[PDB]
Amino acid sequence: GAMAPSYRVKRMDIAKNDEECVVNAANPRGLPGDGVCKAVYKKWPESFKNSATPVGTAKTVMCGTYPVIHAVGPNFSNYTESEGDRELAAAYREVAKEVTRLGVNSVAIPLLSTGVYSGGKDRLTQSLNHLFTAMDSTDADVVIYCRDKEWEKKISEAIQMRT
Ligand SMILES: COCC(=O)Nc1ccc(O)cc1
Ligand SMILES: [Cl-]
Ligand SMILES: [Cl-]
Ligand SMILES: [Cl-]
Repeated sequence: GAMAPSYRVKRMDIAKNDEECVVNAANPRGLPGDGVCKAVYKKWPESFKNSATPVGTAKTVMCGTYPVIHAVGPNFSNYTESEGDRELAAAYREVAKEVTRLGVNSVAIPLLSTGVYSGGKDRLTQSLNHLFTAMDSTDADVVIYCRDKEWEKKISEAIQMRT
């Protein structure tokens, strides 16, 4: 575990992370995809061998010794708000199981279902609160990656508001 487990947020490409493992915002079919998934595919393409996994689950594939945790958030275009909310919470619980199993002291994590799986809605708070619900019982340092300047501010505020 980390001596004093923390949450941080950085606004940059998660492919450039400084953590012991990464969470991919994956699709269920293990395809290169778009956004974070495409960045992950470019950086760690070896980790897409048999990475397909259902919605609401996480599947870890090693790129060398570097773990890539493929977490499949729901596409809110396809799910009802109720069912999508349940699957989004479930994907994060599976990330927390994998982070724990791996014994890492840090993890880089994007906000699941906030980009092209958002169904055109702002899901920062929904996705971040499911992240916290799952990750709060873990002792890894968590570094959340985002690209938008206003999202960085809002994630940073949410982290600071609970310290
Ligand atoms: C069951 O754990 C498998 C594993 O490889 N874990 C791991 C631990 C630390 C690290 O920095 C990278 C990976
Ligand atoms: Cl960058
Ligand atoms: Cl997304
Ligand atoms: Cl963002």
